[PDB]
Amino acid sequence: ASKLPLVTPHTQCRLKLLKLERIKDYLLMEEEFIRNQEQMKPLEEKQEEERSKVDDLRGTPMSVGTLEEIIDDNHAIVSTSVGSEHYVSILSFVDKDLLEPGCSVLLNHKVHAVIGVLMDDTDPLVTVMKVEKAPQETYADIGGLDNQIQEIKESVELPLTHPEYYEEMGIKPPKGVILYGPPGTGKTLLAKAVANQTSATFLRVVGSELIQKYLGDGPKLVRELFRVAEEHAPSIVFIDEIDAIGTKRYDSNSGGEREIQRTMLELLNQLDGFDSRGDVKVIMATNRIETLDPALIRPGRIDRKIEFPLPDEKTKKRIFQIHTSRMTLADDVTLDDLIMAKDDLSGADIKAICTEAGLMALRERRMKVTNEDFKKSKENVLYK
Amino acid sequence: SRRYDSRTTIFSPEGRLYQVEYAMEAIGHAGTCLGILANDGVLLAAERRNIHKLLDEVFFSEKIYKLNEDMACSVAGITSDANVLTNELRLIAQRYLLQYQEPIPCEQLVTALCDIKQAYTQFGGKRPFGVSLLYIGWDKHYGFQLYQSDPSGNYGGWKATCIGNNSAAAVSMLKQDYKEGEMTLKSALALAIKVLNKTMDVSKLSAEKVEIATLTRENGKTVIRVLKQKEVEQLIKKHEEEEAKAEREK
Ligand SMILES: Nc1ncnc2c1ncn2[C@@H]1O[C@H](COP(=O)(O)OP(=O)(O)OP(=O)(O)O)[C@@H](O)[C@H]1O
Ligand SMILES: [Mg+2]
Repeated sequence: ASKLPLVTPHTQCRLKLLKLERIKDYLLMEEEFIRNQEQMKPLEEKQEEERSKVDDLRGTPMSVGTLEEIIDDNHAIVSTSVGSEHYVSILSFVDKDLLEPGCSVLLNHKVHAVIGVLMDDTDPLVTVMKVEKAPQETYADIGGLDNQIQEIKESVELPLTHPEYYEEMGIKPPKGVILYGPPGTGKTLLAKAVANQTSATFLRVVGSELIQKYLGDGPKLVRELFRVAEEHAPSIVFIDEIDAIGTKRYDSNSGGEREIQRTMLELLNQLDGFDSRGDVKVIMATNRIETLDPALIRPGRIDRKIEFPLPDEKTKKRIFQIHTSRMTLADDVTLDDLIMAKDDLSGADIKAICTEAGLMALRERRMKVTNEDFKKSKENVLYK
Repeated sequence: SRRYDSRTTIFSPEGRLYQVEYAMEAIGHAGTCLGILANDGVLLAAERRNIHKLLDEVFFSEKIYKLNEDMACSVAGITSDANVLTNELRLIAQRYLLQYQEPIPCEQLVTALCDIKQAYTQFGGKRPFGVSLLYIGWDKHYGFQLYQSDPSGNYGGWKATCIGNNSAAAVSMLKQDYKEGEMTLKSALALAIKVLNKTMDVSKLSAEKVEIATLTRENGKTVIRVLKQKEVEQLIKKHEEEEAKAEREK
């Protein structure tokens, strides 16, 4: 376990041979070094003798406790599960480093003395807000954008994969990335390919669900959220639809906008706090970019501002080609009549038409998709 | 005092402004109108909104307004707003006629109105009009003409246009059924009865629920005739016959 971190010749050399031969002699020295201790000091088994001596110290009714202070000379005040706290002492098999206020520990039944500490059963919300797997396909699924994708790899992926380029430059990566445009323009869709691509611990949160009914529960949820993001790894925090904190008012919130405000203040701390931040990236996305506070949008808090335009028609045919790739297209159709049907159709619109047309074929048990499928299909999708 | 000022004139930080877009938002509701021509004559079809059983049903029209002796308009939007606009451009035609002793080119009339409508959008701190309208008329220069106003203050030359509640859905079939110069003023009639049949969510095509105006050129007349409700329903059932065989043969 972490015996020798050096690998640097990386060849067939007498260097890499003599490494092990040295460490060979040291590990044999450890073997026959400890071998004499039981040869001339049997006196025990030492594999379970001292171990069950510890387990003969500690009783089987192991009560579960929680720290609240520390006095260094192995005694402290520890809170009971009832609440009536004590002033017990602490053992020598307690390996006194994992002791923080509020931690779960192991106590005696009788004198309630601090026997051991307890590993904490994670947290329900960490898994809830924690994204497990890659959602879907890569960046090749998107099509048409091809410029800001270089922007997203630029601020996000390239800092991860090539931390040589910033160092030869004498520079750090940009901090904050924001995404804005018309709705249905693939804003979340790009983040799915990011969540495909990355190996970092990924988090995703809607801007709508920040708001609470309890006072300060929002900002508390923020503080523990950034706690979770920082405590894990090179992490990617995504926020969708952050305008919804400013647009809609809900009567579940006891406070009005002057609690929403305080929520945005605590978040505004967590972007640009004086504390050492660490390796957490921030991707934001919405459609109403003009509405929120520009104080969150200052450089220092967000560096990169990324608009998503409406698709041009030669990109539209590409998006049709993507959403018609694996499907049994009957050759009755022409996609170019389908392009100019709406002047300002989204990429959600194309897939809506395609999938709904597949629903129309599955009404008639068919396998291929004909022209009138699209004819009545856009009647269903667009006009209502 | 300036606290009470609403600034109905300035731009948005995205460059546009919101007030006339609220107006053109409102013009999508409360009315259904269309016009069509390809030949001698031009037709207007307007769907009547108030269909309560206790109406005296007078004044010869609802959204149809004879402007000159050879041109007329069908209106859409807020009626009370429109009434000032109607007689407003009406004596502008009359001051043209007084000025030159001649009827007016329909297009240059429309421009002159759209200046005035454009002015409130431009300054004055003034609530504009949520009113858009069509234009039928005849001249010596181009004969039968068709134009379309916008509450923004710009206009458009067309031949056949609906500004209904389902206006683009109508337009989708309008560019699915037409012919340039050949849709005579019965073929465009039966086409139109299909169009209002389509965007009419109320089916069965109540003849009293619609209004249709005609503008033909008779030699020194330019006959503008709103046809009575004795001949709507024969065109209605005339559509109903061909739709039954037309469906049935498929
Ligand atoms: N350029 C595109 N190519 C392929 N599919 C697209 C494109 N744009 C949008 N889509 C389809 O539209 C759907 C909606 O994507 P997404 O939700 O990312 O857009 P959005 O702008 O984030 O939507 P919203 O504004 O509702 O958050 C996606 O599942 C995607 O398949
Ligand atoms: Mg989305």
